Amino acid sequence: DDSLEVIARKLNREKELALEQTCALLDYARLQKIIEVISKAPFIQITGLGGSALVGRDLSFKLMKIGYRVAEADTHVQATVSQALKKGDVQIAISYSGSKKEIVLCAEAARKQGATVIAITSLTDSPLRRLAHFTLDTVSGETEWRSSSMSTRTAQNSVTDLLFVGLVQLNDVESLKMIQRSSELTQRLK
Amino acid sequence: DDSLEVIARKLNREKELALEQTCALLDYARLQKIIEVISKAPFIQITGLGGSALVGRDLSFKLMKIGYRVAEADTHVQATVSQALKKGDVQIAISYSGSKKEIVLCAEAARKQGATVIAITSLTDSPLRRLAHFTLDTVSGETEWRSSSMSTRTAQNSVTDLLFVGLVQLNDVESLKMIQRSSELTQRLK
Amino acid sequence: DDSLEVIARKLNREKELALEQTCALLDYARLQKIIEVISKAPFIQITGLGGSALVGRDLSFKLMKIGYRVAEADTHVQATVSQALKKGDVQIAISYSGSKKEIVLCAEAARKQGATVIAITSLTDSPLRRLAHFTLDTVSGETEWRSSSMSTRTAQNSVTDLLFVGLVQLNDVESLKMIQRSSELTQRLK
Amino acid sequence: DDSLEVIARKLNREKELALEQTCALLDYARLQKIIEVISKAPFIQITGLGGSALVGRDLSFKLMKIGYRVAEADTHVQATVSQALKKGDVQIAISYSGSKKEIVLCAEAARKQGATVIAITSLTDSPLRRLAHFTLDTVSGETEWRSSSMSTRTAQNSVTDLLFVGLVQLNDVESLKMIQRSSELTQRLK
Ligand SMILES: CC(=O)N[C@@H]1[C@@H](O)[C@H](O)[C@@H](COP(=O)(O)O)O[C@H]1O
Ligand SMILES: CC(=O)N[C@@H]1[C@@H](O)[C@H](O)[C@@H](COP(=O)(O)O)O[C@H]1O
Ligand SMILES: CC(=O)N[C@@H]1[C@@H](O)[C@H](O)[C@@H](COP(=O)(O)O)O[C@H]1O
Ligand SMILES: CC(=O)N[C@@H]1[C@@H](O)[C@H](O)[C@@H](COP(=O)(O)O)O[C@H]1O
Repeated sequence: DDSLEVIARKLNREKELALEQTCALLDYARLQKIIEVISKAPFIQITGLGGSALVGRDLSFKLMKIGYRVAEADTHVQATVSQALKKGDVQIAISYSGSKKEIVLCAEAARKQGATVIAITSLTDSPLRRLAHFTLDTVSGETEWRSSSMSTRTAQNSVTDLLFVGLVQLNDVESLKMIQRSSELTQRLK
Repeated sequence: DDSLEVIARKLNREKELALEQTCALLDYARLQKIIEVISKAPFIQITGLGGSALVGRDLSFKLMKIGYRVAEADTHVQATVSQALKKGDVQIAISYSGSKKEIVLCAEAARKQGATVIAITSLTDSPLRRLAHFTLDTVSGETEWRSSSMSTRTAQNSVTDLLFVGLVQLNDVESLKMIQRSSELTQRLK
Repeated sequence: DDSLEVIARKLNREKELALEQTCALLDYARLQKIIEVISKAPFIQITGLGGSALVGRDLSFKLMKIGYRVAEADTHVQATVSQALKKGDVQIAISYSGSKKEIVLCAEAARKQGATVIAITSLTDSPLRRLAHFTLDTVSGETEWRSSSMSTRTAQNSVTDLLFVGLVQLNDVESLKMIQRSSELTQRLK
Repeated sequence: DDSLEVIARKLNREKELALEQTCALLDYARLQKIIEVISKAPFIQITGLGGSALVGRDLSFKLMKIGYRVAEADTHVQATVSQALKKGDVQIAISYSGSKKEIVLCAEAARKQGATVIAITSLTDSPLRRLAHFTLDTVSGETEWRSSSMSTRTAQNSVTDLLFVGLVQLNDVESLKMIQRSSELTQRLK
């Protein structure tokens, strides 16, 4: 039986397991240090391709709203941003495989300029994991072929979402003020 | 206690409940009809803003890969696409509130041209729900303020992901061929 | 003297010469045939990177408004679209160098699927020019280093703009109706 | 006669006149002050919709390459960035009409936060011109209906291109270093 109800139930379980297996790997002490490193960044570049780029943009929209300076989709433009990073800036490199040439190149360029590279990647030995100062692991679990990318994205978002909440915690008043101003402005477009 | 471990556990539960409550509302017979309507569309426009736009782009990348003609982010460009739709085309309008003026306007324009409007929206009585030919419900559950948008996105993706798998089912051989050709091409960029 | 007034005068002359030298190469009989090929395309993909991608998006917004089905920035997504093109579809490949691996790969994939490839590229012997069924030449002229990309873009837009006007000519009534509907809709967002 | 050769000749003249009439309005002393204000900005947001957004992105890619921190297309995201600007940051608001509600709202929000607003807009009395600290004028000239948007874009790019060259002048060594690093990186993707 391959009914839509069976598919929905199986996919929700696949996503639950990706959330569980990804969370199980977290080093929470080290995650807090990563959050503080991001909070001090004068500029943050989030890199990625495909679904990983969308995960990165989803985080970027929230970071922008709460006041971070965040760099877009074009891989060659991304390379130009990476070479312009400076000491204290942060690159968040989102790549499940950790082996996309464009993302590896941007991580190499950012590190060479003295920026801090934080990789969000699968639990595998990749060029990106070898370049990053810190790596946060994303595990999709054993997925069915039709839903591999969706469960991967679920795992990736579980990490970026936690980064966002941790950043809100460090600057709660300003975050609340900026959320309120943002809501007031967009409500004027109704 | 507001430790990162507590936050992660609570957020994963919030997401599990959003998946559960969204799936519980599905009419699976009607979902199959919606999937078949999409499968016959000569052109599909996916509309949305903010996080809903990212959910839509995530679905769009997968639909493009398996051969669908899919329309981008600019709300005024979206309006120009909506007025150019024709009978048989489909608009998938993704808006949790269902009350963003730009999205409502695009749905009105698409319907006027004879296109089919499928809304993906919260369980509320909105202008978008009143304009759509079919509505699929997305329920975030009762969320904490720091994670409301993330659990909403989880619920939205649960619906779009099911649409994707249902579309693969209807054209499995061609979908597999296109996935293979796509993988071969992108591997050449390694 | 490197005053802003001198810079502005020199840049305007550089752009005038790029328009002139690009127009001088046009084969107008062959351009009309290219326009008719585009007008018959059930689906059009416009590929490019960097500034060439922006030139392509500028054309795409206008084509969408007048009713064409047009495919975005992600180079790996572009590859997935190219492999899904069919006989009768058109790829407009915009690349000044004609040697960006991603664009060459997409042109190869489109041609393999039977689609028609129209290259918009510099007057040089490139892999893209060798793959295209038709090539339209864009000449920047001899540019100063600070403005090379701007004069290149001016030349590229001179070709795409002519394609747009030629397409309006072939379907003038429908184009006017769609422009009016588009204007009416966007004015409602004022 | 409405041949493609006649169209091309007329469009090139229309563009030449837009460059001429836009340049004729420049106050070069005030332009130099605007360039210096931009050069000191810790963060620059470029706003716009439609073709104006593409003009802004074209400038943004160049500014990013030479080291500026630059904010994207979503109008509601743009609003969230505008409310997060600070004293010393710059908003470059590109809108020919100067009356798009989204752009006016972002300019109001940026000014309220103490940021400097530079408008690039038509020679008309608009809400945006009334909000901006500095306005640079873009004149399309008297255009034919089929090419109004293209000549407008030509005029807009003439202003942004001059801003870019002026910024290169103020930091020539660093600009050259960053151009070289950028070229070396992207050549590795060949
Ligand atoms: C046809 C294909 O496989 N496209 C893939 C796409 O699915 C994938 O999301 C993207 C990014 O991958 P990553 O997370 O860096 O490992 O890389 C593209 O190449
Ligand atoms: C500052 C704010 O509230 N921005 C919101 C953004 O969070 C939200 O994702 C976007 C779309 O909303 P919808 O799903 O259509 O109800 O609408 C914007 O206005
Ligand atoms: C640092 C650099 O050179 N970036 C370039 C960018 O300027 C250029 O617009 C883009 C596309 O080039 P093309 O028109 O295909 O020859 O390719 C990037 O690599
Ligand atoms: C159907 C239509 O008119 N779309 C327009 C588009 O052509 C235009 O580029 C965009 C921005 O205008 P602006 O430069 O701010 O005056 O505003 C949209 O509404």
